[PDB]
Amino acid sequence: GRTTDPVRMYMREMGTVELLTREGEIDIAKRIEDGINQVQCSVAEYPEAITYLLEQYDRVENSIDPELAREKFAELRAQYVVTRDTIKAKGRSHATAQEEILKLSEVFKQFRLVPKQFDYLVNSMRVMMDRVRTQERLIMKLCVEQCKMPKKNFITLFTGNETSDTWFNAAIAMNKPWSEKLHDVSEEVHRALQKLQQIEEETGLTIEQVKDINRRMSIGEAKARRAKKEMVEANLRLVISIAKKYTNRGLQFLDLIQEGNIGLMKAVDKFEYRRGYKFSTYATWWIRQAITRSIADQARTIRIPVHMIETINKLNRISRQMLQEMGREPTPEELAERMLMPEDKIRKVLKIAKEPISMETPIGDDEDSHLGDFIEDTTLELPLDSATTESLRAATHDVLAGLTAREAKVLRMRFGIDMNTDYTLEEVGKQFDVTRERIRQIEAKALRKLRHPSRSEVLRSFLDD
Amino acid sequence: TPEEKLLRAIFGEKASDVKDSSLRVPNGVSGTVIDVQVFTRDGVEKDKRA
Amino acid sequence: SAAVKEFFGSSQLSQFMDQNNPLSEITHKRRISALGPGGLTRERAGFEV
Amino acid sequence: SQIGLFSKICRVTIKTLHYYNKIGLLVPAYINPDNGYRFYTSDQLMKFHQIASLRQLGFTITEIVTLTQDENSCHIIERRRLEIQKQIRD
DNA sequence: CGCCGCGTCAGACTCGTAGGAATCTAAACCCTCCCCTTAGGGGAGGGTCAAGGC
DNA sequence: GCCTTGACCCTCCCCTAAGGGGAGGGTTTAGATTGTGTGCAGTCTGACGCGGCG
Ligand code: 118
Repeated sequence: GRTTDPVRMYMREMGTVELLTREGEIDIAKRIEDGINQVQCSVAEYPEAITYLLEQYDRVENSIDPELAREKFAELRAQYVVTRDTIKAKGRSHATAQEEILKLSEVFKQFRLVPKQFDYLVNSMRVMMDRVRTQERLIMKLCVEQCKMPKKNFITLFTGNETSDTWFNAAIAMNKPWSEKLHDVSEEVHRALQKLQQIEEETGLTIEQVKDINRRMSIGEAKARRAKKEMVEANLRLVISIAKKYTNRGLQFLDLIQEGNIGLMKAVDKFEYRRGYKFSTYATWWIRQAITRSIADQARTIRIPVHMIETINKLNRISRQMLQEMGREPTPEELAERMLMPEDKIRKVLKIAKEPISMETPIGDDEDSHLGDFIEDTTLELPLDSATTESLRAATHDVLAGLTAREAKVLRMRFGIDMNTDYTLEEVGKQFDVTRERIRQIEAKALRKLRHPSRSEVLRSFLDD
Repeated sequence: TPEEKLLRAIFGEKASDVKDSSLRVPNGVSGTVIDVQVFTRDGVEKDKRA
Repeated sequence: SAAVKEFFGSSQLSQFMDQNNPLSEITHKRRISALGPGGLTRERAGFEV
Repeated sequence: SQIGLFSKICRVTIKTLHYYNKIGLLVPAYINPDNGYRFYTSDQLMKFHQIASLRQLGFTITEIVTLTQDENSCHIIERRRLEIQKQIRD
């Protein structure tokens, strides 16, 4: 396309959308709102396996009268306890049921945007619906291994009848030998189908009404999603016009844009058109919040917490005006007196605001000598020290041979020489069954002999450290 | 080290909390001192020589 | 202040003075250079210049 | 009412309210499940008045607790009247 | 087939010195965890000081 | 000489009542505002290989 720049590639794919007018955003928000309540409608007459609000009003048990908070919850359930008495009559799809449960929907429409409370009721069937799905997958991974059979008669009448296994009698009807080529495995089909039939027991309702109105419940959750998408896609110029005042502060342009878009996606989710204000006035807050939060979390090699960021910024703002006013830079005393903090903290803050230098920094007249060439390894031992360590080990091994073997084993155990660990008196006397005190006696013996001048001046040579 | 621990046990000497970081003349150089200057921070005790 | 002190302290034409002689300084203050910002590069100058 | 406004109704610090909740002396009315915020009501103030009234006589926290929830237990008060009568002498 | 445009790769060795490293705005509220405050108590684990039994 | 007592002693960690001070982390904020910007860098010559168009 004759270009490889991704900022132009973005600003080009972003310009194929039109800006909205004051009525466009209102009637987009209206359908965003009514799809999410069409869903809440569809959740209404699902069986008691849902987490329905019977005692959610009691689970929790603008400051509204307690008598108002206790009473208006009695309207809905006062009609609901008598309404779904008709769950039995004429199957599961009775028309009085649709009429009065969409009258419960007439009641339901009153409400508007809410936290994940509503979410946790539709999840009430998530954990239950896909379950059903996956179980009828199991039957299939138990049929295809043994026999091959055309799927569009079987699964079609599977969708249709759901009364009993009598639809398998529709498999032999065409009189081809693939009818009962299956042998000794159909009880596994009956296994999984029977377990989902006891799932049907706990639900009490057949699958082709639950999935039937889930087909229309999925219409609301998609029709809200699509309107949210085209409410987001029409406002990207706002993000791009805000995020151009945060440049040269540690992030690149497209990073700031992709941080602003995640805030716009929340301003779209929290909007309320009834309050009468435009969309820009509410969205700018979330856009700026996202960009500001990402500048303080990224964009430093060594990360500083947010409270220290605000302290640094405040001290910069004070020193600017004191420099404009005095004509000089103020000493930390003149900053402590006005910032009203203890001077040691003002001295502590002033060290934390420096970014590490690159190891490729050219140092000299040329550019073949770098800063990283003159950096020395500090954790190495000098060879004079290695030789000294080995010579001292040999000298000690020679002096430890003069005195008794049993009387040197105790020194080896007591100072840990040639062993994996140091030991204590009682655990050494464990193997000697000698008293707590005799060990100390023989140690004061050995250490008294070992400094007699017939022996000491070979080891004394080392202690000039 | 264990061996150096036994050395300290025998001859009784102990080290201390501070290390020597003094400024020295580099090798090969031999000169006469002609000037000294001391710069100390505001809020620090000035010393006899300063 | 940043733009001024960066020029006076880290430029390529701002140089540590040569101070062996009187003549060393007189000569350092009269030198003319073709390198620097807006000038040639050592590797990419030809024979004719 | 949130903790910051209730702290100005009673003229007491916030760390004091946190401590009293930890001890079990003054428990808020409602605590947010996910945030953890504390909300108070007027009867909390009627009880804080009693707490301060008891605290003005020199009792420590355990006896104030034992005094508020439990039976009258009059033997603790006069027993305090000796610890003051002695203390003055000292 | 042939010419031209355009993109990629290369350009001697060893020594010296030379201080510091360059713009750049959020504010109110809540929570939990960690250490601090007097003047000593209490224990755990590991050492030391005379005295004899043999 | 080769062991057993009964005293003594030391350092290190955790504890007391009623909060105080701070570090480091979470959340929202409703008049409107709808496409970058540096007062850029662009700056060498020679040989070679491949694609795109006549
Ligand atoms: C410079 C420019 C804007 C703000 Sb603000 C703001 C700050 C304090 C009190 C009220 C408003 C802001 C908002 C969210 C995140 C970061 C900063 C602000 C917001 C919208 C419109 C105009 C200004 C601050 C400094």
